Amino acid sequence: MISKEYHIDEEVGFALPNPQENLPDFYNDWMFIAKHLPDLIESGQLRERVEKLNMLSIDHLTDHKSQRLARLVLGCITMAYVWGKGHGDVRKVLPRNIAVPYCQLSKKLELPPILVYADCVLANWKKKDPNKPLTYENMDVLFSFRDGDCSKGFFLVSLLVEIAAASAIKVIPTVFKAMQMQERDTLLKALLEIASCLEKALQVFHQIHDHVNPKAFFSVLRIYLSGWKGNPQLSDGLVYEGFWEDPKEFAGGSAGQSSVFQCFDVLLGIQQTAGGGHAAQFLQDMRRYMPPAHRNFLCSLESNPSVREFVLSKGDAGLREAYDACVKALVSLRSYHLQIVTKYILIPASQQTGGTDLMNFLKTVRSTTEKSLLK
Ligand code: HEM
Ligand SMILES: CC(=O)NCCSc1nonc1/C(=N/O)N[C@H]1Cc2ccc(F)cc21
Repeated sequence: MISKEYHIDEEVGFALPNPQENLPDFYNDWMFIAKHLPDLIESGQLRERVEKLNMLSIDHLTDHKSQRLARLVLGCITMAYVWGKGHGDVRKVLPRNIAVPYCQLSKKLELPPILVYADCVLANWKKKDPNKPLTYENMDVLFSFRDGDCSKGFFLVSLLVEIAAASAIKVIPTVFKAMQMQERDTLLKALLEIASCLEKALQVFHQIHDHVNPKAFFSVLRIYLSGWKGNPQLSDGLVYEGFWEDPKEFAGGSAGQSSVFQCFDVLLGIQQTAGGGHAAQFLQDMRRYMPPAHRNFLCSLESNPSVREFVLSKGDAGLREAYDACVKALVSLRSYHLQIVTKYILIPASQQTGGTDLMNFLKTVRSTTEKSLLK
Protein backbone atom coordinates (compact mmCIF):
# COMPACT_ATOMS: atom_id res chain seq x y z
CA MET A 1 0.00 0.00 0.00
CA ILE A 2 0.98 3.64 -0.70
CA SER A 3 2.29 5.74 2.23
CA LYS A 4 -0.15 8.21 3.90
CA GLU A 5 2.30 11.11 3.34
CA TYR A 6 1.55 10.97 -0.43
CA HIS A 7 -2.23 11.74 0.01
CA ILE A 8 -3.44 9.05 -2.42
CA ASP A 9 -6.87 7.58 -1.66
CA GLU A 10 -7.67 3.91 -2.44
CA GLU A 11 -11.05 4.85 -3.96
CA VAL A 12 -10.50 8.29 -5.58
CA GLY A 13 -6.70 8.36 -6.06
CA PHE A 14 -5.15 11.83 -6.44
CA ALA A 15 -8.62 13.38 -5.87
CA LEU A 16 -9.41 14.84 -2.46
CA PRO A 17 -11.82 12.34 -0.88
CA ASN A 18 -15.21 13.68 0.35
CA PRO A 19 -14.14 17.34 0.13
CA GLN A 20 -15.59 20.10 2.34
CA GLU A 21 -18.52 22.21 1.07
CA ASN A 22 -18.85 24.86 3.82
CA LEU A 23 -16.15 27.00 5.45
CA PRO A 24 -16.46 28.30 9.04
CA ASP A 25 -18.82 31.27 9.65
CA PHE A 26 -15.72 33.53 9.82
CA TYR A 27 -15.39 33.28 5.99
CA ASN A 28 -19.09 33.74 5.01
CA ASP A 29 -18.18 36.86 2.99
CA TRP A 30 -15.85 34.77 0.77
CA MET A 31 -18.49 32.03 0.46
CA PHE A 32 -21.39 34.30 -0.57
CA ILE A 33 -19.37 35.70 -3.50
CA ALA A 34 -18.07 32.29 -4.69
CA LYS A 35 -21.50 30.60 -4.44
CA HIS A 36 -23.13 33.35 -6.58
CA LEU A 37 -20.56 34.01 -9.35
CA PRO A 38 -23.07 33.39 -12.21
CA ASP A 39 -25.39 36.21 -11.02
CA LEU A 40 -22.65 38.49 -9.63
CA ILE A 41 -20.60 38.35 -12.87
CA GLU A 42 -23.70 38.70 -15.13
CA SER A 43 -25.01 41.72 -13.18
CA GLY A 44 -21.51 43.30 -13.02
CA GLN A 45 -21.36 43.53 -9.21
CA LEU A 46 -18.73 40.85 -8.46
CA ARG A 47 -15.75 43.23 -8.70
CA GLU A 48 -17.31 45.87 -6.41
CA ARG A 49 -18.19 43.17 -3.84
CA VAL A 50 -14.63 41.76 -3.97
CA GLU A 51 -13.22 45.31 -3.60
CA LYS A 52 -15.38 45.94 -0.47
CA LEU A 53 -14.10 42.82 1.39
CA ASN A 54 -12.14 43.05 4.63
CA MET A 55 -8.89 41.08 4.89
CA LEU A 56 -9.74 37.78 6.62
CA SER A 57 -6.94 35.81 8.34
CA ILE A 58 -6.18 32.23 7.15
CA ASP A 59 -5.57 30.97 10.74
CA HIS A 60 -9.19 29.76 11.16
CA LEU A 61 -8.63 27.33 8.24
CA THR A 62 -7.38 24.64 10.64
CA ASP A 63 -7.27 21.37 8.60
CA HIS A 64 -6.24 20.37 5.06
CA LYS A 65 -9.78 20.00 3.63
CA SER A 66 -10.93 23.43 4.86
CA GLN A 67 -7.69 24.96 3.51
CA ARG A 68 -8.31 23.22 0.15
CA LEU A 69 -11.91 24.53 0.04
CA ALA A 70 -10.64 28.07 0.74
CA ARG A 71 -8.21 27.75 -2.22
CA LEU A 72 -11.09 26.67 -4.47
CA VAL A 73 -13.22 29.59 -3.17
CA LEU A 74 -10.48 32.22 -3.53
CA GLY A 75 -9.35 30.61 -6.80
CA CYS A 76 -12.78 30.93 -8.43
CA ILE A 77 -13.25 34.48 -7.04
CA THR A 78 -9.81 35.46 -8.42
CA MET A 79 -10.58 34.20 -11.96
CA ALA A 80 -13.97 35.99 -11.94
CA TYR A 81 -12.33 39.24 -10.76
CA VAL A 82 -9.56 39.06 -13.41
CA TRP A 83 -11.67 38.04 -16.43
CA GLY A 84 -14.94 39.77 -15.38
CA LYS A 85 -17.67 38.81 -17.89
CA GLY A 86 -15.08 37.08 -20.14
CA HIS A 87 -15.33 39.65 -22.97
CA GLY A 88 -11.79 41.13 -22.91
CA ASP A 89 -11.88 43.74 -20.12
CA VAL A 90 -9.30 42.45 -17.65
CA ARG A 91 -8.16 43.42 -14.12
CA LYS A 92 -4.35 43.73 -13.83
CA VAL A 93 -4.36 44.08 -9.99
CA LEU A 94 -5.86 41.63 -7.47
CA PRO A 95 -6.98 43.71 -4.44
CA ARG A 96 -5.09 43.54 -1.11
CA ASN A 97 -7.81 42.01 1.08
CA ILE A 98 -8.33 38.96 -1.21
CA ALA A 99 -4.76 38.73 -2.61
CA VAL A 100 -2.88 38.58 0.72
CA PRO A 101 -4.89 35.69 2.31
CA TYR A 102 -5.02 33.85 -1.02
CA CYS A 103 -1.22 34.17 -1.30
CA GLN A 104 -0.65 33.24 2.39
CA LEU A 105 -2.81 30.11 2.05
CA SER A 106 -1.18 29.30 -1.31
CA LYS A 107 2.31 29.43 0.27
CA LYS A 108 1.05 27.25 3.16
CA LEU A 109 -0.27 24.52 0.81
CA GLU A 110 2.73 24.96 -1.56
CA LEU A 111 0.62 25.80 -4.61
CA PRO A 112 0.70 28.90 -6.86
CA PRO A 113 -1.95 31.60 -6.18
CA ILE A 114 -4.08 30.62 -9.20
CA LEU A 115 -6.89 28.10 -9.73
CA VAL A 116 -5.32 24.72 -10.55
CA TYR A 117 -6.65 21.31 -11.58
CA ALA A 118 -6.32 20.26 -7.91
CA ASP A 119 -8.78 23.02 -6.90
CA CYS A 120 -11.47 22.97 -9.57
CA VAL A 121 -11.55 19.18 -10.26
CA LEU A 122 -9.96 17.28 -7.36
CA ALA A 123 -11.49 19.41 -4.55
CA ASN A 124 -14.60 20.69 -6.41
CA TRP A 125 -17.08 17.84 -6.03
CA LYS A 126 -19.55 16.01 -3.82
CA LYS A 127 -21.93 13.05 -3.78
CA LYS A 128 -25.66 13.91 -3.97
CA ASP A 129 -26.44 10.72 -2.02
CA PRO A 130 -23.49 9.52 0.18
CA ASN A 131 -24.87 5.92 0.10
CA LYS A 132 -24.74 5.72 -3.75
CA PRO A 133 -21.57 5.25 -5.87
CA LEU A 134 -19.27 7.65 -7.77
CA THR A 135 -21.28 8.21 -10.98
CA TYR A 136 -22.09 11.45 -12.86
CA GLU A 137 -25.79 11.19 -11.91
CA ASN A 138 -24.97 10.88 -8.17
CA MET A 139 -22.47 13.80 -8.24
CA ASP A 140 -22.24 17.57 -8.48
CA VAL A 141 -19.54 20.27 -8.50
CA LEU A 142 -19.23 22.80 -5.65
CA PHE A 143 -18.58 25.93 -7.77
CA SER A 144 -19.30 27.19 -11.30
CA PHE A 145 -18.58 30.46 -13.15
CA ARG A 146 -21.49 31.27 -15.51
CA ASP A 147 -24.91 29.77 -16.33
CA GLY A 148 -24.57 27.36 -19.28
CA ASP A 149 -20.75 27.21 -18.89
CA CYS A 150 -20.80 23.34 -18.77
CA SER A 151 -18.49 23.34 -15.71
CA LYS A 152 -20.32 20.39 -14.07
CA GLY A 153 -19.76 18.15 -17.12
CA PHE A 154 -16.26 19.53 -17.64
CA PHE A 155 -14.99 19.17 -14.06
CA LEU A 156 -16.81 15.90 -13.17
CA VAL A 157 -15.83 13.96 -16.33
CA SER A 158 -12.21 14.94 -15.64
CA LEU A 159 -12.75 13.76 -12.05
CA LEU A 160 -14.32 10.48 -13.20
CA VAL A 161 -11.34 9.78 -15.54
CA GLU A 162 -9.14 10.66 -12.54
CA ILE A 163 -11.10 8.22 -10.32
CA ALA A 164 -10.99 5.44 -12.96
CA ALA A 165 -7.16 5.78 -12.91
CA ALA A 166 -7.06 5.38 -9.07
CA SER A 167 -7.72 1.65 -9.45
CA ALA A 168 -4.40 1.23 -11.31
CA ILE A 169 -2.54 3.49 -8.82
CA LYS A 170 -3.16 1.15 -5.83
CA VAL A 171 -1.41 -1.67 -7.79
CA ILE A 172 1.91 0.29 -8.01
CA PRO A 173 3.30 -1.07 -4.68
CA THR A 174 2.50 -4.62 -5.97
CA VAL A 175 4.57 -3.87 -9.12
CA PHE A 176 7.70 -2.88 -7.16
CA LYS A 177 7.39 -5.52 -4.42
CA ALA A 178 7.01 -8.18 -7.16
CA MET A 179 10.18 -6.87 -8.88
CA GLN A 180 12.39 -6.96 -5.77
CA MET A 181 11.01 -10.36 -4.66
CA GLN A 182 11.29 -11.70 -8.27
CA GLU A 183 7.58 -12.59 -8.43
CA ARG A 184 6.98 -12.92 -12.19
CA ASP A 185 3.35 -14.08 -11.95
CA THR A 186 2.48 -11.32 -9.43
CA LEU A 187 4.15 -8.68 -11.66
CA LEU A 188 2.29 -9.83 -14.81
CA LYS A 189 -1.08 -9.82 -12.97
CA ALA A 190 -0.30 -6.30 -11.66
CA LEU A 191 0.55 -4.99 -15.15
CA LEU A 192 -2.61 -6.58 -16.66
CA GLU A 193 -4.67 -4.87 -13.92
CA ILE A 194 -3.09 -1.44 -14.62
CA ALA A 195 -3.78 -1.86 -18.36
CA SER A 196 -7.38 -2.91 -17.63
CA CYS A 197 -7.90 0.17 -15.44
CA LEU A 198 -6.33 2.59 -17.95
CA GLU A 199 -8.55 1.06 -20.68
CA LYS A 200 -11.58 1.63 -18.39
CA ALA A 201 -10.43 5.26 -17.91
CA LEU A 202 -10.72 5.84 -21.70
CA GLN A 203 -14.39 4.70 -21.72
CA VAL A 204 -15.11 7.16 -18.89
CA PHE A 205 -13.53 9.87 -21.13
CA HIS A 206 -16.32 9.24 -23.72
CA GLN A 207 -18.86 10.95 -21.37
CA ILE A 208 -17.36 14.44 -22.13
CA HIS A 209 -19.49 14.63 -25.32
CA ASP A 210 -22.73 14.06 -23.38
CA HIS A 211 -22.18 16.75 -20.72
CA VAL A 212 -19.93 19.45 -22.31
CA ASN A 213 -20.88 21.63 -25.29
CA PRO A 214 -17.90 22.77 -27.53
CA LYS A 215 -19.09 26.40 -27.88
CA ALA A 216 -19.76 26.71 -24.12
CA PHE A 217 -16.27 25.44 -23.24
CA PHE A 218 -14.35 27.44 -25.87
CA SER A 219 -16.28 30.73 -25.64
CA VAL A 220 -16.92 30.84 -21.85
CA LEU A 221 -15.29 28.19 -19.61
CA ARG A 222 -11.85 28.33 -21.28
CA ILE A 223 -11.78 32.11 -20.66
CA TYR A 224 -12.21 31.70 -16.88
CA LEU A 225 -9.64 28.91 -16.55
CA SER A 226 -7.06 31.02 -18.47
CA GLY A 227 -3.91 32.08 -16.61
CA TRP A 228 -1.44 34.94 -16.98
CA LYS A 229 1.81 33.27 -18.11
CA GLY A 230 2.66 34.38 -21.67
CA ASN A 231 -0.80 35.95 -22.06
CA PRO A 232 -0.99 39.22 -24.11
CA GLN A 233 -4.03 40.24 -22.00
CA LEU A 234 -1.77 40.37 -18.90
CA SER A 235 1.67 40.84 -20.51
CA ASP A 236 3.65 41.02 -17.24
CA GLY A 237 1.35 38.81 -15.11
CA LEU A 238 -0.95 39.82 -12.24
CA VAL A 239 -0.25 42.20 -9.34
CA TYR A 240 -1.03 40.40 -6.08
CA GLU A 241 -1.46 43.63 -4.10
CA GLY A 242 0.33 43.79 -0.73
CA PHE A 243 2.07 40.39 -1.10
CA TRP A 244 4.46 41.12 -3.98
CA GLU A 245 5.28 44.55 -5.46
CA ASP A 246 5.81 43.25 -9.04
CA PRO A 247 3.28 41.30 -11.16
CA LYS A 248 3.79 37.49 -11.18
CA GLU A 249 3.09 35.06 -14.05
CA PHE A 250 1.18 31.78 -13.48
CA ALA A 251 -0.20 29.20 -15.94
CA GLY A 252 -3.95 28.55 -16.24
CA GLY A 253 -5.80 25.36 -15.24
CA SER A 254 -5.13 22.17 -17.21
CA ALA A 255 -5.44 18.40 -16.92
CA GLY A 256 -1.73 18.51 -17.79
CA GLN A 257 -1.58 19.41 -14.08
CA SER A 258 -3.02 15.90 -13.36
CA SER A 259 -0.63 13.49 -11.65
CA VAL A 260 -2.30 10.48 -13.39
CA PHE A 261 -0.61 10.38 -16.79
CA GLN A 262 2.72 11.52 -15.30
CA CYS A 263 2.52 8.73 -12.71
CA PHE A 264 2.25 5.99 -15.39
CA ASP A 265 4.80 7.70 -17.64
CA VAL A 266 7.25 7.39 -14.73
CA LEU A 267 6.13 3.89 -13.71
CA LEU A 268 6.52 2.59 -17.28
CA GLY A 269 9.84 4.38 -18.02
CA ILE A 270 8.32 6.65 -20.67
CA GLN A 271 10.91 9.45 -20.50
CA GLN A 272 8.55 12.39 -21.15
CA THR A 273 10.32 14.88 -18.87
CA ALA A 274 13.63 13.89 -20.58
CA GLY A 275 15.04 15.39 -23.80
CA GLY A 276 14.78 19.11 -23.01
CA GLY A 277 12.02 19.93 -25.52
CA HIS A 278 8.85 21.99 -25.00
CA ALA A 279 6.96 18.80 -24.02
CA ALA A 280 9.52 17.82 -21.36
CA GLN A 281 9.75 21.42 -20.08
CA PHE A 282 5.96 21.84 -19.83
CA LEU A 283 5.34 18.51 -18.09
CA GLN A 284 8.08 19.17 -15.50
CA ASP A 285 6.84 22.76 -14.94
CA MET A 286 3.29 21.38 -14.40
CA ARG A 287 4.52 19.44 -11.34
CA ARG A 288 4.76 22.82 -9.54
CA TYR A 289 0.95 23.13 -10.03
CA MET A 290 0.34 19.73 -8.35
CA PRO A 291 -0.10 19.35 -4.57
CA PRO A 292 3.33 18.81 -2.87
CA ALA A 293 2.38 15.32 -1.65
CA HIS A 294 1.61 14.27 -5.26
CA ARG A 295 4.82 15.59 -6.83
CA ASN A 296 6.68 13.87 -3.95
CA PHE A 297 4.95 10.63 -5.01
CA LEU A 298 6.07 11.16 -8.63
CA CYS A 299 9.59 11.88 -7.36
CA SER A 300 9.48 8.59 -5.38
CA LEU A 301 8.44 6.57 -8.48
CA GLU A 302 11.38 8.04 -10.41
CA SER A 303 13.68 7.04 -7.50
CA ASN A 304 12.50 3.39 -7.75
CA PRO A 305 14.10 0.86 -10.15
CA SER A 306 12.88 0.71 -13.75
CA VAL A 307 9.86 -1.49 -14.58
CA ARG A 308 10.77 -1.18 -18.31
CA GLU A 309 14.35 -2.41 -17.78
CA PHE A 310 13.11 -5.29 -15.55
CA VAL A 311 10.65 -6.49 -18.25
CA LEU A 312 13.29 -6.18 -21.02
CA SER A 313 15.84 -8.28 -19.09
CA LYS A 314 13.63 -11.40 -18.64
CA GLY A 315 13.05 -12.75 -22.21
CA ASP A 316 9.44 -13.22 -21.20
CA ALA A 317 6.76 -12.52 -23.86
CA GLY A 318 3.84 -12.54 -21.40
CA LEU A 319 5.41 -9.80 -19.25
CA ARG A 320 6.35 -7.83 -22.41
CA GLU A 321 2.73 -8.05 -23.62
CA ALA A 322 1.30 -7.03 -20.23
CA TYR A 323 3.74 -4.09 -20.20
CA ASP A 324 2.83 -3.10 -23.79
CA ALA A 325 -0.87 -3.19 -22.85
CA CYS A 326 -0.24 -0.44 -20.26
CA VAL A 327 1.77 1.65 -22.72
CA LYS A 328 -0.81 1.09 -25.48
CA ALA A 329 -3.60 2.13 -23.04
CA LEU A 330 -1.77 5.45 -22.46
CA VAL A 331 -1.26 5.90 -26.23
CA SER A 332 -5.01 5.29 -26.71
CA LEU A 333 -5.96 7.89 -24.05
CA ARG A 334 -3.67 10.41 -25.75
CA SER A 335 -4.99 9.50 -29.22
CA TYR A 336 -8.55 10.03 -27.98
CA HIS A 337 -7.54 13.25 -26.19
CA LEU A 338 -6.39 14.70 -29.56
CA GLN A 339 -9.92 14.13 -30.98
CA ILE A 340 -11.31 16.09 -28.04
CA VAL A 341 -8.84 18.94 -28.66
CA THR A 342 -10.01 18.93 -32.30
CA LYS A 343 -13.71 19.15 -31.31
CA TYR A 344 -13.33 21.45 -28.29
CA ILE A 345 -10.56 23.91 -29.42
CA LEU A 346 -9.67 23.63 -33.12
CA ILE A 347 -13.20 23.75 -34.61
CA PRO A 348 -14.59 26.53 -32.31
CA ALA A 349 -11.40 28.57 -33.02
CA SER A 350 -11.96 28.20 -36.81
CA GLN A 351 -15.62 29.27 -36.41
CA GLN A 352 -14.46 32.35 -34.42
CA THR A 353 0.28 28.24 -36.82
CA GLY A 354 -0.74 27.95 -33.11
CA GLY A 355 -3.35 25.24 -33.80
CA THR A 356 -0.81 23.14 -35.75
CA ASP A 357 1.86 23.81 -33.07
CA LEU A 358 -0.55 22.71 -30.32
CA MET A 359 -1.44 19.39 -31.99
CA ASN A 360 2.24 18.65 -32.73
CA PHE A 361 3.09 19.19 -29.02
CA LEU A 362 0.45 16.65 -27.96
CA LYS A 363 1.50 14.30 -30.78
CA THR A 364 5.12 14.51 -29.51
CA VAL A 365 4.03 13.33 -26.04
CA ARG A 366 1.93 10.53 -27.63
CA SER A 367 4.80 9.61 -30.01
CA THR A 368 7.14 9.31 -26.98
CA THR A 369 4.55 6.98 -25.38
CA GLU A 370 4.27 4.92 -28.63
CA LYS A 371 8.10 4.60 -28.81
CA SER A 372 8.17 2.87 -25.37
CA LEU A 373 6.48 -0.25 -26.83
CA LEU A 374 8.82 -3.25 -26.58
CA LYS A 375 7.48 -5.23 -29.57
C1 HEM B 1 -12.52 20.04 -23.17
C2 HEM B 1 -11.70 18.99 -23.10
C3 HEM B 1 -10.15 19.14 -23.13
C4 HEM B 1 -9.42 19.98 -23.88
C5 HEM B 1 -9.91 21.02 -24.91
C6 HEM B 1 -8.02 19.75 -23.56
C7 HEM B 1 -6.95 20.41 -24.12
C8 HEM B 1 -5.62 20.23 -23.81
C9 HEM B 1 -4.51 21.04 -24.28
C10 HEM B 1 -4.64 22.26 -25.22
C11 HEM B 1 -3.38 20.55 -23.76
C12 HEM B 1 -1.94 21.06 -23.96
C13 HEM B 1 -1.40 21.69 -22.68
C14 HEM B 1 -1.65 23.17 -22.59
O1 HEM B 1 -1.84 23.86 -23.63
O2 HEM B 1 -1.65 23.68 -21.44
C15 HEM B 1 -3.72 19.40 -22.94
C16 HEM B 1 -2.83 18.62 -22.23
C17 HEM B 1 -3.14 17.52 -21.47
N1 HEM B 1 -4.42 17.02 -21.23
FE1 HEM B 1 -6.14 17.93 -21.92
N2 HEM B 1 -7.95 18.75 -22.61
C18 HEM B 1 -9.24 18.35 -22.32
C19 HEM B 1 -9.57 17.38 -21.40
C20 HEM B 1 -8.69 16.53 -20.76
C21 HEM B 1 -9.03 15.51 -19.79
C22 HEM B 1 -10.45 15.18 -19.29
C23 HEM B 1 -7.90 14.90 -19.41
C24 HEM B 1 -7.77 13.75 -18.39
C25 HEM B 1 -8.14 13.94 -17.12
C26 HEM B 1 -6.80 15.51 -20.13
C27 HEM B 1 -5.47 15.17 -20.00
C28 HEM B 1 -4.39 15.90 -20.41
C29 HEM B 1 -3.01 15.62 -20.07
C30 HEM B 1 -2.49 14.47 -19.18
C31 HEM B 1 -2.18 16.70 -20.77
C32 HEM B 1 -0.65 16.88 -20.75
C33 HEM B 1 -0.05 16.31 -22.04
C34 HEM B 1 -0.05 14.80 -22.03
O3 HEM B 1 0.36 14.17 -21.02
O4 HEM B 1 -0.47 14.21 -23.06
N3 HEM B 1 -7.32 16.52 -20.93
N4 HEM B 1 -5.09 19.24 -22.99
C1 LIG C 1 -7.83 27.16 -19.70
C2 LIG C 1 -6.63 27.14 -20.61
O1 LIG C 1 -6.63 27.82 -21.62
N1 LIG C 1 -5.59 26.34 -20.25
C3 LIG C 1 -4.37 26.20 -21.05
C4 LIG C 1 -4.68 25.24 -22.20
S1 LIG C 1 -4.99 23.56 -21.57
C5 LIG C 1 -6.74 23.45 -21.38
N2 LIG C 1 -7.65 24.37 -21.61
O2 LIG C 1 -8.74 23.94 -21.35
N3 LIG C 1 -8.77 22.80 -20.96
C6 LIG C 1 -7.55 22.30 -20.90
C7 LIG C 1 -7.08 20.96 -20.48
N4 LIG C 1 -5.82 20.68 -20.60
O3 LIG C 1 -5.30 19.42 -20.23
N5 LIG C 1 -7.93 19.98 -19.95
C8 LIG C 1 -9.24 20.31 -19.39
C9 LIG C 1 -9.89 19.19 -18.58
C10 LIG C 1 -9.80 20.11 -17.39
C11 LIG C 1 -10.06 20.28 -16.04
C12 LIG C 1 -9.71 21.45 -15.40
C13 LIG C 1 -9.11 22.47 -16.12
F1 LIG C 1 -8.78 23.61 -15.47
C14 LIG C 1 -8.84 22.31 -17.48
C15 LIG C 1 -9.18 21.12 -18.11
